[PDB]
Amino acid sequence: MVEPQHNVMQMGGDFANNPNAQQFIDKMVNKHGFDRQQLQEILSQAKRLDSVLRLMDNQGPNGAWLRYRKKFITPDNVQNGVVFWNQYEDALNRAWQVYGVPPEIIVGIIGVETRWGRVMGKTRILDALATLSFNYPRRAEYFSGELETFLLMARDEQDDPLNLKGSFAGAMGYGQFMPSSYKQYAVDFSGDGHINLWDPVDAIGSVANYFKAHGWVKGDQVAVMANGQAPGLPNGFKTKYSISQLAAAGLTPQQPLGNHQQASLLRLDVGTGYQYWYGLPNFYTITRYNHSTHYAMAVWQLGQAVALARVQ
Ligand SMILES: [Ca+2]
Repeated sequence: MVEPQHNVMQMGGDFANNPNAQQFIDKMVNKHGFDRQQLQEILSQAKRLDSVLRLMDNQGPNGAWLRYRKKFITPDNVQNGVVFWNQYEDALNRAWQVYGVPPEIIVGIIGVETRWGRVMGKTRILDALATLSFNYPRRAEYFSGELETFLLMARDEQDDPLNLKGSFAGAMGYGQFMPSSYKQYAVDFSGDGHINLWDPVDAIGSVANYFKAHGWVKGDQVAVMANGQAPGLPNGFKTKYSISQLAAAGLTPQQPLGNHQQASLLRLDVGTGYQYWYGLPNFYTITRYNHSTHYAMAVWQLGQAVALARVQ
């Protein structure tokens, strides 16, 4: 009946003779009460994906912004965004009330991430995380922490760890949450007692919670386009200047900046020239999801495009 298999100490598969896999198993048994044999059976089936390693290694004016933008803001995406918004309007309104994060932001995030569930990833999370944890020295510690959290998540939500699929980095569901984000920010917004990253209602609430946790200020402006050019100043979502310094550089805000006394200097390559913007705190909050000016600007404008298409 019961087979302890204490004598079965060596696993097969792609990670069969991997010291890192061995230490990881020891950590899981010692720290979380995992059964060594059960974990070896799971990891023996895990695959080392060289494509995952290659991708992790892989990461004017000529119209840069324009090319990036058109990958996301298209008639098909805006129309599908409208459908998702209307279909999950209650969840979106509830997220606005509970977290102060507006529907266009959540709709924009889920649209840029997975096109509202159409592209959620085809890689087994276990394969990606074991590959990155056991055969990638550069970020081995970070991904080992993710694999740990993933296996704990699977155990708790009662999922077979080998059934879940996602990105080459192990990101999951509608919002493409990493295991650590599931742990720190995912909420059971649907109220069934389970946190499911593949349930659009849960994902909606989880994205909203993530935003509020990262400082989203309800009702505050995201960014305001500037009149003028500021070629002498370094730009990017990480920059920071007082409104006074930006004015001295030849900029004026197209909309009143309220009480904001500083801002980041954003610059978009619109082909014919450069379009400068005053980046406000909420814009930076969007970059917390993906450290990129283009990313955050596309999330915001896609959400705006859907909001408008809904009014029609
Ligand atoms: Ca749920």
